[PDB]
Amino acid sequence: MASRILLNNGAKMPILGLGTWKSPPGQVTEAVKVAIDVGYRHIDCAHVYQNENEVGVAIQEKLREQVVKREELFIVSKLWCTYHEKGLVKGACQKTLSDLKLDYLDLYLIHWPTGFKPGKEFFPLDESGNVVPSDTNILDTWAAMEELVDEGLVKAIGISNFNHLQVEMILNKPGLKYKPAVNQIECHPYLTQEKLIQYCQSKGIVVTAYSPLGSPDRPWAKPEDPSLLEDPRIKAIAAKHNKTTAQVLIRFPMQRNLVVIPKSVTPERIAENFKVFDFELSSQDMTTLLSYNRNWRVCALLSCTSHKDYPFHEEF
Ligand SMILES: NC(=O)c1ccc[n+]([C@@H]2O[C@H](COP(=O)([O-])OP(=O)(O)OC[C@H]3O[C@@H](n4cnc5c(N)ncnc54)[C@H](OP(=O)(O)O)[C@@H]3O)[C@@H](O)[C@H]2O)c1
Repeated sequence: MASRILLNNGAKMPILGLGTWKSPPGQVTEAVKVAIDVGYRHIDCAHVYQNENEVGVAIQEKLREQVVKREELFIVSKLWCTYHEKGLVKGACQKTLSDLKLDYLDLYLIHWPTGFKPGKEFFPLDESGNVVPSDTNILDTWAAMEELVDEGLVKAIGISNFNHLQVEMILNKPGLKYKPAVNQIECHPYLTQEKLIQYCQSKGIVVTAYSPLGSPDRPWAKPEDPSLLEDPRIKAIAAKHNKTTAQVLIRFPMQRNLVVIPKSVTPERIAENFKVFDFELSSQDMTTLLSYNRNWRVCALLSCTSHKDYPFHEEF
């Protein structure tokens, strides 16, 4: 297992990164500092997480401390849905760059294919629960993303939560200048994503797996929901290999040629989670973990199920 995967922009991306959704602003600076100290070189961020300033304090201190050089870090952020119009993309990117203390991103993703009405609220509502859409489509927002590459603000651009028809729409765009480098999607043993992974990889698009541990701290968790970290079949595979359940859940996507971005703010788990380059799951283990698919999603964007570009009606 090599540490980096080659992207279609010619750059290499670390296959293990640190997630930051739900990392409290008063804890995420130390989380990122610890992560860089123990070997992480990839941080996954987003404006909608409301903690980029604090992530940036950590990055900037480790660069100032010469723990790491900027060229060795791979920092990812995401354009939120209320910024899909052409005239707002650059300012959104630049706000994220300012917050993160950076003069470029390694990768900037369209966070969801659904555009929302611009304004202060991240989920604008009409009077009844519905999300108020934007009329700007995925292809004009993609052109605005391409402009960021050509202005030097981002090294690579990509997409997140796009279904295969939507990836295809991008790939078929008239006048396409840059293909997406990455599609970041939910992926774990309960949502194994064979069809969409197969499609993206066949096109040279790298897939990043989010919520690899099943997001036990997701806000809408219900007790009845399945739980990867407590699944006795996964605990048995981990015991066989003398690893933790989380380590198995992180190694699983790595062996599918995916990038994976487990989140923690706990120093011991941050270090734990990185110690996954030292064992291998068998093919039998991999097929066994794949067999647990339940099409179960952490992130179903439930307020947006009537949006024209809602991604999860489609089989994949
Ligand atoms: N593109 C998108 O739309 C999107 C959507 C969702 C997620 N993401 C990205 O993917 C990242 C990861 O997904 P996620 O945050 O949903 O969840 P996750 O990484 O599946 O799980 C995070 C949860 O697992 C706990 N945890 C971490 N390591 C552990 C270990 N070794 N043992 C036991 N528990 C452990 C964390 O607790 P502590 O933090 O308290 O240690 C936290 O409660 C996000 O943070 C974000 O960067 C992107």
